[PDB]
Amino acid sequence: GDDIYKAAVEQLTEEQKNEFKAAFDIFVLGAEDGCISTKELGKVMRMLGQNPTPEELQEMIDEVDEDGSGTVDFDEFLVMMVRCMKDDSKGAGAGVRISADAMMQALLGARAKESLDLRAHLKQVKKED
Ligand SMILES: Cc1cc2c(cc1F)OC[C@@H](NS(=O)(=O)c1cc(C(=O)N3CC(C)(C#N)C3)c(C)[nH]1)[C@H]2O
Ligand SMILES: [Ca+2]
Repeated sequence: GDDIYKAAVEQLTEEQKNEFKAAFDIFVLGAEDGCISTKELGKVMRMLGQNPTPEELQEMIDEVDEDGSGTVDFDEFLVMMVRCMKDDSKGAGAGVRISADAMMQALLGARAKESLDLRAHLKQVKKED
């Protein structure tokens, strides 16, 4: 998507990228093509307590899709986070949007030390374009 996203995604280090990589693993755990489809997408979101749809879920991935095959990979997933923090990609309205920290809350795990702390919740951004 927007260069601002890619710039940040690539800027991420091995540690930062790993934090998100894990979430992707559990997301596409035993997938058909190791990708995130509407099936796994909603199946994971609902876990948090959501009730999306097969027609709406497609809009999410489609918006965060690169090739437009109807799925999201790791490299693409990261872009969803960088943009999520900004909240520019999409907007709530369908009952309850999804946050990078939320969607991952189920993947990585309920407990968390980073999210818990306020300082380790979110850092500034330097995307001078
Ligand atoms: C493949 C993937 C992609 C996305 C994921 C996780 C993923 F697994 O979470 C974040 C999402 N962006 S979003 O702006 O939150 C966002 C919410 C919505 C929406 O219509 N609903 C909120 C809802 C789930 C409820 N109740 C229904 C849309 C279209 N975009 C999107 O980037
Ligand atoms: Ca795809």
